[PDB]
Amino acid sequence: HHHMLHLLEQIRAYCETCWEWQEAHEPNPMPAPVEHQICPAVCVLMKLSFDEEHRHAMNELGGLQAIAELLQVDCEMYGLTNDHYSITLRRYAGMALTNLTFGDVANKATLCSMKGCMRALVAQLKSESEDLQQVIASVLRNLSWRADVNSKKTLREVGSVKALMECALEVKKESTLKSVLSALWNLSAHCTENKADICAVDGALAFLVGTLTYRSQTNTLAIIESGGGILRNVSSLIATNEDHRQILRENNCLQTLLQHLKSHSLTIVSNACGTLWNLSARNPKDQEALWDMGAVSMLKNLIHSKHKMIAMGSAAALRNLMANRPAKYKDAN
Amino acid sequence: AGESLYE
Repeated sequence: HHHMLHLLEQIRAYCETCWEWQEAHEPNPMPAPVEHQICPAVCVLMKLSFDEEHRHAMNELGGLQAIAELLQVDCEMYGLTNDHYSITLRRYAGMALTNLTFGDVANKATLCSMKGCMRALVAQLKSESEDLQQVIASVLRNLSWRADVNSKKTLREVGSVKALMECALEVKKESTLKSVLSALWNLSAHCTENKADICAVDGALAFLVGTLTYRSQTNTLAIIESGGGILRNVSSLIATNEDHRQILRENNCLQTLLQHLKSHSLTIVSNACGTLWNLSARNPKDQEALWDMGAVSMLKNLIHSKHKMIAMGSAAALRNLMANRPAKYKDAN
Repeated sequence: AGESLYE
């Protein structure tokens, strides 16, 4: 913990020189992190941060604040027209911020209060380094989990929703998509504005429907779970917009949500019930489509679930269908 | 989705 003390000192000193140089310009050469051996200092701290005891130690020294200050000043100074040394420093800083925000109420609140830093994080979602995108999305995921009211407000105001959703459309790797969709699933639960901002991004809804049938090479359900959780969270709005329901229908959303009802993942089943609850309301064509696919018996099979949202959503969707039995069914016509 | 350590 002397070692940690020393590395944090190096970081704070470097930040202080950067802030002097910035403040020289208000009413010496520009500091370069390579000239202060910053990348190895944050690398070490990043490695230490995986251990719970080392994290407690870091927190007594304000490690989160100092590493956030570093990230923020480097982004301000060099933006996205930076070099590899700088991309590297931001990655290892971002990993550390992920580890330090995990489960940590104070650390989340502090970081979300740093508005400059929050803006810097969101800007990195467009980094040439997709791995850096993954790292930044991991931070945002943590910050969006159990966010207090000020932190929710900040996450929204810095444009994290639209940025993440745009990000998702361009990523090539599963790991990046997992972190991006997890952050978006958390964000989608905060407020209706966030739900609207997802639905507004051109191509998002189709993309999200696409994730419901993702073929993970790593024998996991993480992508289906997060993509379906976003969808279930935005379905209340989708239900109001015929254009949006149409996008869903013509990417085979409905037959997929019915197949989800049989999952071993309670998360997948719950997400599907919640989305069906909303999409089964009002629209006779979607009601009839669902009747024709045997939704009624499928939903009846879940109404006794121990899982409160599964039981609630299945029964609600079922009442929607049962109240609107299509004319062709009424023994005919 | 929940929170987590860097992966």
